[PDB]
Amino acid sequence: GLDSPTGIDFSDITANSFTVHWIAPRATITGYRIRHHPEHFSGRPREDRVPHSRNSITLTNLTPGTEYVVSIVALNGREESPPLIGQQSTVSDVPRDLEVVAATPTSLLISWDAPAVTVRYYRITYGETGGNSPVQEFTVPGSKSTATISGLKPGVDYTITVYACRARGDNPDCSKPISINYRT
Ligand SMILES: [Ca+2]
Repeated sequence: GLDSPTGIDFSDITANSFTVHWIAPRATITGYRIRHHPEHFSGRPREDRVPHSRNSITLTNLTPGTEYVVSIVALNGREESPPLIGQQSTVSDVPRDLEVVAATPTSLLISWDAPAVTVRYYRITYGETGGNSPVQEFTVPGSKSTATISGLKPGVDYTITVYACRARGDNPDCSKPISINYRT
């Protein structure tokens, strides 16, 4: 059988990419086949054919906060090696630890922790839990991870959600949201 590559390693990890490295087998090879998929995904992995002279690839268009399974197979014409497998997560872009830090009868001060990415702005939404009531939205600058919500009703359950939004492409790229409930 054809010996596998060895020494899988990862570098330059971001929310949407990372670089994968490996060491060629002590064998004749004609190329590599690299596959990657989010863990537990039941469908087809993404695939790249890499030249035999190469020992790394940067994988892009990845989803934040996700562990990927990466498989590298050496090829020698018809033959394939068993795969060299590694698991690496991308950085999460989702805020953490959303909480109400203070309350008055009609206002809530909320606070959270920034994700480890460059946030352009946060979007805050809030509405009465279970109300036919309008959901309301506003933003805060990405440099600040607190907000004050005003104009609320006392004695009412509210759902409050925060998104971290980055501004890189055709649309802002906003994280999955984090939510809490709080009764004024
Ligand atoms: Ca896992």
